[PDB]
Amino acid sequence: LTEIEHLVQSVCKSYRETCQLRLEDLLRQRSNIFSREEVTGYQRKSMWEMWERCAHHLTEAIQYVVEFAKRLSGFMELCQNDQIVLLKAGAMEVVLVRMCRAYNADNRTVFFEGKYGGMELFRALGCSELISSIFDFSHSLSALHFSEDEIALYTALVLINAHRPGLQEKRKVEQLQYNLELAFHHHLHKTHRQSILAKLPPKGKLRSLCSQHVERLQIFQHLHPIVVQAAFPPLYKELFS
Ligand SMILES: C[C@H](CCCC(C)(C)O)[C@H]1CC[C@H]2[C@@H]3CC=C4C[C@@H](O)CC[C@]4(C)[C@H]3CC[C@]12C
Ligand SMILES: Cc1cc2c(s1)c(-c1ccc(C(=O)O)cc1)nn2C(=O)c1c(Cl)cccc1Cl
Repeated sequence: LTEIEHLVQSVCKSYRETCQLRLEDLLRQRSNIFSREEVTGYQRKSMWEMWERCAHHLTEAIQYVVEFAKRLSGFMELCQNDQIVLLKAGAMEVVLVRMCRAYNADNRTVFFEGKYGGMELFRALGCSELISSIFDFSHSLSALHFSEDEIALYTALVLINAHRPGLQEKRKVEQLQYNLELAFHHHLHKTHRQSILAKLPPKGKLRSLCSQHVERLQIFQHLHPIVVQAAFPPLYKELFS
């Protein structure tokens, strides 16, 4: 078949092997919600304990996105500088997109440590405005009801972005980007789902939310640092250290 139909296939496979939580599991557990008492239990934890828990979960989620990127056709062929630039700009944007699969718009809950809970679970972090923004962004995306294949192709394009500042081989990121844009557009046409294009988040909004998120993470890491066994050291070193 066409290069483009094979690329649709390699991206969707990459996503399925690295999606971290299975959509069917997430959907099934929606009814499994934290009680008043369990919520109070989380709210009473120190900011230090809640940070340790949340940092760990976020680091693990980033590591699935790194593995996703490393399985995208052409990514490993980029110079290591460009692999770092794309993942440093993009990997947390992909996590915030992946969150919509684990988010229930009906009751504004997210799947966290085995059950669904609202943003007030995270009270002890003293991050309410930022956490509210992250929930609202997921609330936005949920209205699309992304298919597994749409989120695979969309999140590939979140990463493979030739406009990221600092790319050494910009022409080669463009070639990859053009093919992934064609794959996504082709797939939406084949599935009668072009309607989602007008509804995708403004790009500026994903960038500024995620930029705020990573700045807060870097402040917490500076105050109370957790240590990570880095899946991709060169990238980590430009984030931890
Ligand atoms: C919004 C809250 C709190 C963020 C706190 C802050 C601002 C200090 O980072 C975070 C904490 C843990 C996060 C989840 C961790 C892992 C996953 C799985 C991945 O497949 C999709 C995203 C998700 C559900 C994260 C969402 C954001 C969460 C709840
Ligand atoms: C754009 C990116 C943001 C971001 C990335 S990438 C990573 C990360 C993680 C692991 C690896 C690896 O190689 O295993 C590499 C990179 N952490 N991280 C954070 O914001 C972060 C998190 Cl999630 C938790 C605690 C502290 C911090 Cl600072």
